[PDB]
Amino acid sequence: SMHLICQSGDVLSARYEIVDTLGEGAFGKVVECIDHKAGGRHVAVKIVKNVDRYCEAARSEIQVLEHLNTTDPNSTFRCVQMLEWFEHHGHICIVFELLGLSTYDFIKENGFLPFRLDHIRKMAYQICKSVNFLHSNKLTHTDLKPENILFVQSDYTEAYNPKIKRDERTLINPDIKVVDFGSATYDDEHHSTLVSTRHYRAPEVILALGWSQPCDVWSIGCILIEYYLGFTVFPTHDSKEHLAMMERILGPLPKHMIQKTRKRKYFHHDRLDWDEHSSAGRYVSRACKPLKEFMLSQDVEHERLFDLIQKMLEYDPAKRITLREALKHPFFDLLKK
Ligand SMILES: CC(C)Oc1cccc(-c2coc3ccc(-c4cnn(C)c4)nc23)c1
Repeated sequence: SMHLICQSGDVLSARYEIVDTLGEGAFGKVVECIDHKAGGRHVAVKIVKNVDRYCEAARSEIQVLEHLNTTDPNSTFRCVQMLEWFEHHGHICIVFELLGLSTYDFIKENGFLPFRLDHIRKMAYQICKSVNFLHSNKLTHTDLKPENILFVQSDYTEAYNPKIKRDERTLINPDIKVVDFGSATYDDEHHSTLVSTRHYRAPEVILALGWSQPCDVWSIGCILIEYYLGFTVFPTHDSKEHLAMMERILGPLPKHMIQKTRKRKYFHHDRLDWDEHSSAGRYVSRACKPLKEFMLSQDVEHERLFDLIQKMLEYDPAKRITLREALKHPFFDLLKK
């Protein structure tokens, strides 16, 4: 179905001419287009699959962005600007300001190399500021990950790095925006305990204990570690394995959370029911280690990032650092000069 209406040269809604595909996902496609009714201005158009769950999510995203873009019309808090929406051969299409690559895509195109620490500090500060603005207006995003953080401009300079015997790209401007508001949920709406595909998922979500704003803080911690290492610390698609990986990196889960969960399959007595000496178990031991052993330097700026990450990755959501507190953390002192 979609392949028939998203090709270079096709014209959407009698005005948007498709140039090329920027990226794909489970939801559909994002394409760059020329807007022939706004003087040729280039824009990004998200074309949503004609499938009920994604159509519903798209309708929800439209409502959320209307509210956020009117509350913050100059994008002071760095939520992407929605320009319009329309329907095209049974597909919902949402038009946005054109941004650069996602942070994930940049990492991938640079050979899975990490961002350097001064860029991480700026990006982290903007992400915390943006999502805190959501938290101040009774929203939780629920789906934060590097694919959903995008550079305003993704241009780079390029040089041979003698230390690693490989060519390396350096972002010119690290400014970002947050996208994808199709899972975003208000305090006063129903919170599905069930949630779909992701490894930025908080332990209270996996154990079905209820969730709200703190689950976003957990996700942001996972993102910051990825930016620092160039790869995910939870490379898994199985819930039980994921919990085993958490235990190895952060220590054992709090007893009171193990006691409250109705997900009894994961536990024997009050311990994670995980065979350490299986095929999968030996892989977890070999790929994961305590958090601080991932540090690449002992320099104080690195220690500061790791202290903030540790507090974001607190198991109990009632004890987890909030984003208001995280914006005052010493890791960010260097930005207030
Ligand atoms: C798969 C997707 C991230 O691929 C790219 C890859 C490169 C650029 C863009 C991109 C450029 O300007 C944009 C404005 C909005 C969005 C958007 C809105 N919702 N979602 C899920 C993305 N995406 C862009 C997207």
